[PDB]
Amino acid sequence: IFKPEELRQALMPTLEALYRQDPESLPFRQPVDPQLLGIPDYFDIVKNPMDLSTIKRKLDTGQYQEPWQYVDDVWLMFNNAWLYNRKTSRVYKFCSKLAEVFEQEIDPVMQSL
Repeated sequence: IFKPEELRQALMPTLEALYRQDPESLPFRQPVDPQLLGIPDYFDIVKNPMDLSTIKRKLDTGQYQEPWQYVDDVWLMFNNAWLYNRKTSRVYKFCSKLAEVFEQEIDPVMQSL
């Protein structure tokens, strides 16, 4: 069993590392709004949207009872972007950078937990 503030303190550095990627975090710091963007197909493909601001809010409000729930949401964000966007698009390339940063940092944190 995990205490909410302990889980947050262990995992927040991994989320901060994603936010600190400039420019690569910029498409991911806020939700995709398909109405603003004019892409009505987005929610036909992405059934469960996710972004850094939502992951941060969940981490800050005790919504992750186990560390794998946080890891699942990070990969959900990545997989949404890799499914919807062309491989050489800015969003896709930026997503791949964030995933590199995440994979290179998440192991020591998960094992310590």
